[PDB]
Amino acid sequence: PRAPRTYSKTYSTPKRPYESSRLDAELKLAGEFGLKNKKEIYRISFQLSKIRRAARDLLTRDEKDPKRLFEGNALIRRLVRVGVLSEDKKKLDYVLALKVEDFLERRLQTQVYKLGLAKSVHHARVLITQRHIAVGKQIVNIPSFMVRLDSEKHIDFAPTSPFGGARPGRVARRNAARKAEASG
Amino acid sequence: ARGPKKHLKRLAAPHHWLLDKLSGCYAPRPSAGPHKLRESLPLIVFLRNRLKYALNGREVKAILMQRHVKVDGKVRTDTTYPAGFMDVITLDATNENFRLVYDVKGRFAVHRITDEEASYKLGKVKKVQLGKKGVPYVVTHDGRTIRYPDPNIKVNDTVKIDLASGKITDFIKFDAGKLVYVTGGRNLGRIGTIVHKERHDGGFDLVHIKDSLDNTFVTRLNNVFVIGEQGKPYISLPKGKGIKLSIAEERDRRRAQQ
Amino acid sequence: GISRDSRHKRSATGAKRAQFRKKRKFELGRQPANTKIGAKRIHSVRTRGGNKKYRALRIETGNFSWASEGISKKTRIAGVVYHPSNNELVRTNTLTKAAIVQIDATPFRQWFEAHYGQTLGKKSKNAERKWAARAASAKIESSVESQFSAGRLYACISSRPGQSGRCDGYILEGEELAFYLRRLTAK
RNA sequence: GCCCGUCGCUAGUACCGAUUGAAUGGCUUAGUGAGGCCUCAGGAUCUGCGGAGAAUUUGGACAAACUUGGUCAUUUAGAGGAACUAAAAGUCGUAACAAGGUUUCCGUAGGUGAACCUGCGGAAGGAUCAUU
RNA sequence: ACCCACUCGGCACCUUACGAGAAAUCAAAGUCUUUGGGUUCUGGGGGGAGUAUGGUCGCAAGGCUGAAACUUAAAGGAAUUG
RNA sequence: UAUCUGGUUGAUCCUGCCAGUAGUCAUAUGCUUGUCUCAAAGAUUAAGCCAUGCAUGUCUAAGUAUAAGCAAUUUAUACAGUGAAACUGCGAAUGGCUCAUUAAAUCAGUUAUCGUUUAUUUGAUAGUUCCUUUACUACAUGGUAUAACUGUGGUAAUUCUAGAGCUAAUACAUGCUUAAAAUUGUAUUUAUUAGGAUGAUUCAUAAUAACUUUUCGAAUCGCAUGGCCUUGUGCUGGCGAUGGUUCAUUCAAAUUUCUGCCCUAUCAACUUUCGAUGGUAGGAUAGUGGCCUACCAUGGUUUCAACGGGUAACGGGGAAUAAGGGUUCGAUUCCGGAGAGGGAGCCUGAGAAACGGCUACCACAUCCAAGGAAGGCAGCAGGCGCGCAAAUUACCCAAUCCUAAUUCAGGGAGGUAGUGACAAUAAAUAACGAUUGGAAUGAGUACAAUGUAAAUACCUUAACGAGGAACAAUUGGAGGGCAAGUCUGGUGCCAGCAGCCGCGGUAAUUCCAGCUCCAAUAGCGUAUAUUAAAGUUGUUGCAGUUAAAAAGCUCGUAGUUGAACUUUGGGCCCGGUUACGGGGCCUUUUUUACUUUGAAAAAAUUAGAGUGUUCAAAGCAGGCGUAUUGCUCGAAUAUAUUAGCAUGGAAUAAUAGAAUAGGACG
RNA sequence: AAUAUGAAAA
RNA sequence: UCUUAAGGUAGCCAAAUGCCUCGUCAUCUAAUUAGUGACGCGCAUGAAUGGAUUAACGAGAUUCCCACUGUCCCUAUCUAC
Repeated sequence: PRAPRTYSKTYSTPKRPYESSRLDAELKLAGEFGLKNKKEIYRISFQLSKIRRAARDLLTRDEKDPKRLFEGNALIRRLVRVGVLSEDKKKLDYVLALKVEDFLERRLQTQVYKLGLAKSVHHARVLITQRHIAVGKQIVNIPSFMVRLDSEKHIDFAPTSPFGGARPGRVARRNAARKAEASG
Repeated sequence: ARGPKKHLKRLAAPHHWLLDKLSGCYAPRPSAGPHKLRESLPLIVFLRNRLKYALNGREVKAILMQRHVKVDGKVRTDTTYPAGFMDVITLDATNENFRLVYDVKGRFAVHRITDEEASYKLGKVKKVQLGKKGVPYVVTHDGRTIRYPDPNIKVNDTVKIDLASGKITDFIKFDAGKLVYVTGGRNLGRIGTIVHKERHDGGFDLVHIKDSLDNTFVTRLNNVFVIGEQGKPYISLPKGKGIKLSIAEERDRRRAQQ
Repeated sequence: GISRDSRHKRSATGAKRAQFRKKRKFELGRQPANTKIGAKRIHSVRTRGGNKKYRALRIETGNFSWASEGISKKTRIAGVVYHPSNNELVRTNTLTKAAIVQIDATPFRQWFEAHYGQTLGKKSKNAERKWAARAASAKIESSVESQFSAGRLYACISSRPGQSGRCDGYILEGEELAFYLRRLTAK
């Protein structure tokens, strides 16, 4: 038959599931970033742990080692392109120094909120998932859309979205029709 | 398995064919021909996926049947003809002309040539015998047999064969200095010059090959193909001229030509 | 069918091998031809690859070569007299390889007389000159000297009648002829 | 305080157990031995001194399969017998833990409703590190 | 035969504890998470059980090898205070 | 991301296990269930049984067509186009499924064929076909059938077919046109002779004497019909297809070298009657070979674990989980095996021990009009049975390929759809305002288009489609590990809960309910197995006085281990890197183990590079244009242990040397 | 010199 | 508690010894008062008035099985005297 379709898990649930400090910290993160489930923080922490394992295995290698240079520059380049890392902290040890807050802050939810198109982070997620926010010039409804370093400048309302200057949605149309019928 | 196998699956296909792993169960199994099932490029993969001329196998078959396509000097109509290493494929209706050749990554390149060079091809003479009636003959890597060769032509040399008629235009010997094409092994596609051979008894022979940038490597003699003089190839080589720079160097070149 | 595989024979360490696969055609054997003498009867057996093998039986005559002379003549077969493998083949007159056989002597005798102009036991000018050039060729050894008087020649069968269909052979001579004669007369 | 064993009830597990016990599978001696194949023949019929050739048929090799024994492996019934385990409050004693009221334990042998008792030798894990 | 000193080899002993150990205690039970001088045997919670069985030795008593089903959350070791 | 925690006690320190915790492309099951992508799926027990219907057929210009077929000789009087039926040639030996049998067997890496067969493809290759040696030959070219058909029929019945009359071949059985150049083809076999390549050959090839029941060396087909005249149905002449011997090539096949496999001594000796190890010879093979046979010697394996037994054992690539070591699993998408209910035999064919091919027996099982006949779903669906355990008797050749005479036909191979909480990706169940309101949206419909073979869904989108009793999120839990109730009602060691410790006997933070709260959340729990934790399997890295454990003691073979010593130190330079490492010289100058480097080690998988599939799982796509021109980056990179191959070194550890000197030189 | 036993949970 | 000199111990059994008895259970068979293995409050087993077991042996007694057959179903024929 057909060659198997490879797949992988994007998170890893933690051992000792029941640490009070861990629960409080993750609920703090969820409350102040609008995350729907602990699965989102688990995925973010798993990506962080994977890139940190890669960074540690990279730092273990001797300096100017060809593999070390290639993989390190690739990793920091993708980190700065995503925007989780910053240009000034271009060294490799800052990858280790990274925290989950950077990845949670480079999300489309919080970036929409920072840009100011939303009243709250939850309002931002609602707007994102109702196909109202559009990166570049295309509608996207991914709250976890990792915005590139050249996309926050072009984050704005969708051309099709009623808040983006298009036809004023459905509820507004219904109420306008009702008002016109009453006034007729 | 109580007979010959007449099927090939995508995973079992050679990697340099570059078939995707998810479009279809099977791979185009090459029919019998001048070259082995591996290290050979079928015309269906040379048209549908290499040149993108036809979108489906049926359209590849239509192209083949209307006789636009001829490998070497003869027209080919089978859907999966095993065009090998130095085979010249014409496509006269579009006036292009390619010669198959390995890029430095280790895959069949799409290197185009002119007709003034397509009028010939080279072949690494793989065996020399005396056929019937005492007549000597040579057989090259594409099964092609030429009778009455020059007595100086021995195994591991290269013979230039005119596509109009099988005849020895000239030959290139196997000795130190000759530019060679590494066709086989980890150095698939690499090009360099020979400094010396090893010539072990019984075991596989070894040759030490250094290139223009003085990157010495070693390869079995069964995977080399001498193609011309010292820095004077008898054929036109694809882009890169058979030099493999490191991964970092490739990335730098890509970003500089971005 | 007779199986040629070693999967049925006991292992070198006495281990009874287990039945792995059913018998296969590419390892099949066939019964011996057991070629007798008289009234040639060769049956054609098809063999793998579409080839043909001549399973001979009851062969009449064979081509026998006198290696010292270099010539070979068709000759009728008197019969086997000694077989290195089995005496049953000798007893039942079976034609197989390396069989020591008696054959007719007249063709070789006539060839010798017409090529060297001599005789065993007991005319043109070109013929006399040819015999003078080939002089001292009647020095043929005493074995065959008395052989031709006996009228039958001892020859070793060098073909495989069960394979090629022919019973070609070569005349015993010298040391090997003496050895085989000694084996015959060992009593 | 703790605790031991016999006995009494209930339940479960396994073992021995007459039954020349019973099944399933593997290998195999021996007997019978289909079948196609090779071969010695037989030559209906058809065809131009010949050729092809069906039924049948001689021997040989391959050898299914059946039967009787042999062996190995995996399960499994069985009257009855003797154990073990478990389960809040059953009977008989008090054997051990204190010098447990005869110090205990080990081996061995005998005795006995039951723990256990006694003989011989050994140990202190003894109740003595000690009599110039 | 003594005395004194020294030495080799023994049964040991006294004091410490560098060190070890859970502790009782240990010149070995030390040179062990700073983990490797050589090697033999043995154990994997308590039972069931050194039982059944199959071997094997024994005149016998029994010895050597020696399970499994099943059952249980303790069994045990050393010290403390009562 | 090299971590633990609750439980023996009045309390302590240990051994020690129980229990908790987390993962599982690991299964089942319970409850609950909106969306997108992706997708496993009758393996476990029964390789158990199977109703039914499909899965292998196939033609061009180019084998045979007077179908009493179609359409026409507007090209033609032998035919001319198409074309059912049928002969002919190929294929049906591929694919698909399953994992029963298999423990040096398969299989993996690595070797060999100087040890052989090989349809097809590719490339070469038959003056000797007058050779039986110039009409065997008719060579402007040969012979007979026989299919297809009409008619007569038998049988209840089958993909049964008999008798009669027709007729072709690239079907069968024959047979020339080859002059003649030299010195008589090729094919088979025998014996003799010479002998460009390999590390090496009796190799390749060539020359002799022949043998052969005799192979092959074109009586085939479609197009184009052209040049020469001494103009004749004359002589020459193109493009092909098909066929053909030998050699090579390719697709392969069969054997083959070394190394490597789980548990078992409550399997220690096994093989060897009648094959066991080996030799000689012959048959047999496609070929080597005790593969088989005859004669002969008595050998071969084994405590470095043979032989035997079990395997809930197809092997591997790989999967889960892991600081390092490792443990467990691998029926299953790829490779190689083996099977078609068991077992054997065999035809055809290059290729089969073939089962969607036959033959027989066994076991099943079907229709009979009671004489007969026909089968193997471990293919596709599907049914029964077995079970804890696994989907529709659907559509299509549109992709990927495959086959055939072959662009066109066929393909339950394959794809699409249906079932599908196996698993993975993303992510709705609500946001804002003022102290009750507007604004948005997707679920769910649906004109339309895209999508597709046609469709369903997805992407888009007219219109419809939120205000709660709505469009309502569950699964487990609240004494501790393990955060979360010292709240209420009911029960009263009963019901019951409880992974463990334990709770409950009229004041239950523990049972059944309510409220509240908590963890995870379209998922959660339960059971089993396995991994980490486990330094409780301990090579790294356990313990043995008392916790379990040092055999009663000693001897001793196998095994493991085993005192030191043999070349050092020193000068002079060269060339690398920023002293650090190499090299050369002078100073009197036999086998291994090991170890560096390299070749070689299928993909898929793993790590990883690039790339906004709307992100992500994924995938290997894509990107940039003046977009009517078009151009262009890619699809890397590393492993790979053991085993084998070459190679640098001579420390470490074995191994022999010259002691009744037959010892070196010379 | 005789002295045996004291239920189940907490 | 009565009583004896002691109160059948080890063992074994419906045994050739068990009246009731064709004891009860199992196995053997279609069916078994038979056979065998068990159970033993044994009228009335039992220790050199020897107990139990026992390889081999037996013109001893008994049960079953295979082979075998005119023992029988069911009789018939032949020969000698």
